[PDB]
Amino acid sequence: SMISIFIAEDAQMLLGALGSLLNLEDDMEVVGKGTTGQDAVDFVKKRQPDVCIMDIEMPGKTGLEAAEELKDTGCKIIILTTFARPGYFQRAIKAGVKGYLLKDSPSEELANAIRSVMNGKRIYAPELMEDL
Amino acid sequence: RKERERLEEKLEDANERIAELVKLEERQRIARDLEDTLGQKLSLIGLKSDLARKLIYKDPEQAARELKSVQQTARTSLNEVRKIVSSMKGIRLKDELINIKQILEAADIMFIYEEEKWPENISLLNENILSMCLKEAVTNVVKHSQAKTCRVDIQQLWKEVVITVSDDGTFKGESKGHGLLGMRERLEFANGSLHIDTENGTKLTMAIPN
Amino acid sequence: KERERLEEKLEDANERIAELVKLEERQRIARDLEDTLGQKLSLIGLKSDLARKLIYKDPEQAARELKSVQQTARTSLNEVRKIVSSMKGIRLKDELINIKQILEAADIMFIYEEEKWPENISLLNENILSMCLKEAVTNVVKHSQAKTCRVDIQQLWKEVVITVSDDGTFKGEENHGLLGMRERLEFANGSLHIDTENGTKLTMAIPNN
Ligand SMILES: Nc1ncnc2c1ncn2[C@@H]1O[C@H](COP(=O)(O)OP(=O)(O)CP(=O)(O)O)[C@@H](O)[C@H]1O
Ligand SMILES: Nc1ncnc2c1ncn2[C@@H]1O[C@H](COP(=O)(O)OP(=O)(O)CP(=O)(O)O)[C@@H](O)[C@H]1O
Ligand SMILES: [Mg+2]
Ligand SMILES: [Mg+2]
Ligand SMILES: [Mg+2]
Repeated sequence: SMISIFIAEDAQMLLGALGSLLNLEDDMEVVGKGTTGQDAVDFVKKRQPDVCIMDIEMPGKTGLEAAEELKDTGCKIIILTTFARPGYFQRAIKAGVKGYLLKDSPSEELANAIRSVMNGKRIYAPELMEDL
Repeated sequence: RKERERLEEKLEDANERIAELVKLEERQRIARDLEDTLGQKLSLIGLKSDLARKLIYKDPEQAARELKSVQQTARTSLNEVRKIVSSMKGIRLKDELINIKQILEAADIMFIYEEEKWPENISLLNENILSMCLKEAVTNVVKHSQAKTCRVDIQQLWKEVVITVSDDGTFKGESKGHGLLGMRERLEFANGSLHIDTENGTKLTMAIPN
Repeated sequence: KERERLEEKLEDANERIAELVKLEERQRIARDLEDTLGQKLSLIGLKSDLARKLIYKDPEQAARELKSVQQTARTSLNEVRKIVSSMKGIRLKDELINIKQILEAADIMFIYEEEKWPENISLLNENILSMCLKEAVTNVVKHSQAKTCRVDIQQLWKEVVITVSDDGTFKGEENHGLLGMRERLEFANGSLHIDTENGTKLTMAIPNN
């Protein structure tokens, strides 16, 4: 009924603002927060949240590396990036991420992608697909 | 005689190719830094302003706190761009050079200058005074000379920066609080000088210590 | 050794010149960024200040201001994305596509098989190799009169090695693009070698990892 979400973002300002923006939803709940890819692997393998919001560039293990370690878990991973750097998209689809969105997405569109991902859909930003 | 001239172009071009590579190496470095700083801060600004809107009615005190942070982040983000110049000396006069080029082109007066000659080791105060004087010398050319050409020379000669502004129009003067007295007073207060030639058009020679 | 003290003076003199070219470019970019993102960021600061002032006085007006701040920040992030992409130069994978189109349009068979593709090449060295690959193929099209052109791009040891060979005939003398490529590669502590017996074969290497 309530979507449990873990957020992995190394920038505390954004990690805190994302949690605040997602906790405003009636059907969502931020059950944990992390700043590294290992924090995400540790929480998802232990607590098993419905969704894991994953930044790419983080210290230790990137969100893409963390997504590869959680590929065969039942957690739906949504990647968030500011820039669409080459190979990120191909590595994201090969790791089986359910969403690949922009950090600067309006909260309305982010919550909608979380619902679509929970409905089994794959939500990828057109900007991020390395063919325009 | 002329195989030396043709050999120096190979030297100039080879140096230019290497310079283009150093330029590009720097360009890539700034591109990474922008992505990290500005990019991050703009994403945050967008998010906090979205969250702040969501709290207008629910928690107005929290919305205010978010807006204070958005304000700060935007101000510092402009300061980062202002900082990536490496707080160089020579900027104010270089910006005034751009202003006078636009003004003279808009007035259909040919502007003759050379950017390769603009002193760098000038104090910020004396640079600002020269910018004021350069602006006024060109304003006078546009307003009064009726010139078709205006020549600006900026040279570091001995322990002074000397700016000459000349035009091919006609001098119209024969005073208190106006540009010519104003420039002379400001320059002289900074231990500089202003001289004028009104025979072949009008030529101002301003000097300031450096 | 004296050879060391002099090499230190040589390194420092090159560095001083480099710093001046770097600074000249830095100022140019600073002007372009201020020109574009300057007003946008200042506007964001002002509207977010005004919006804070209206939270209690006129909450509807504060909401309107925040919608504009949101929009301005999003669009500015988009200007930045545009800038960063441009500043990062040319990608080698994109240059590979350009040369395939060029050779096909010139009716020269293009032979390329992806083998040992460079994992992590610096953006600068990637841009240099793109420039050289473009020029090696431009020379094939313009001068060789080849019917086939073979390109190999491999990560071998701590270098990226690109070889461009053709089955045409070399037209130059024993001793522009060839000097240009050699100079740009050598600046990057790389190398350019050429074989002119069976057509023309360029071997360019640039350090990497
Ligand atoms: N470049 C120039 N060419 C021709 N006449 C010039 C000139 N510069 C100045 N003059 C003459 O000298 C007079 C005095 O110039 P000054 O700069 O002191 O005042 P102004 O007439 O430009 C008003 P303000 O300086 O406040 O803008 C002008 O009115 C004009 O007749
Ligand atoms: N792949 C190739 N096949 C045959 N001849 C080639 C060749 N690449 C170069 N050459 C020969 O070497 C000469 C020098 O090449 P280079 O690239 O320096 O100048 P260019 O003649 O192509 C003009 P630019 O380089 O400015 O486009 C060419 O003029 C040509 O005679
Ligand atoms: Mg990050
Ligand atoms: Mg005047
Ligand atoms: Mg050529």
